Amino acid sequence: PPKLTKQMNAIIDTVINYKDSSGRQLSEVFIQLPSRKELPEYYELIRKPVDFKKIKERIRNHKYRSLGDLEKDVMLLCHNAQTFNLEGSQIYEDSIVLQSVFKSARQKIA
Ligand SMILES: O=c1nc2n(c3cccc(Cl)c13)-c1ccc(C3CCNCC3)cc1C21CCCCC1
Ligand SMILES: [Zn+2]
Repeated sequence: PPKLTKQMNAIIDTVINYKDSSGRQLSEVFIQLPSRKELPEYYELIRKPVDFKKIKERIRNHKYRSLGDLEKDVMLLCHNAQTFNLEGSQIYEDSIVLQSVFKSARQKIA
């Protein structure tokens, strides 16, 4: 894979595999979007749904032209998670943590 592809894969893998001190993987509920039939209220509130599988697909198929493009989609995922999930809830807070994990990973790798 090209250099930029390896960098994005390492950045997103750091975010995906991030665990809290108890070993809980924060990204697990964000890997795959709920189906429209299982959670229609998700699609009523979220205009541009995205999950970590979609982000990995966009890295794999070279859809991000820069690290900034990758960041925009990770920030969109976190923004969608904060929009849908209750403020103060574990999922809402986990998406704030993952924004910071992404930013530190982007700086560490590139
Ligand atoms: O904002 C999100 N929000 C969550 N999910 C997301 C998936 C991908 C990206 C994002 Cl950013 C989210 C998501 C997915 C599946 C379920 C379930 C998995 C079990 N069977 C039914 C669908 C749930 C969820 C929640 C919403 C409901 C509360 C838990 C987290
Ligand atoms: Zn390729």
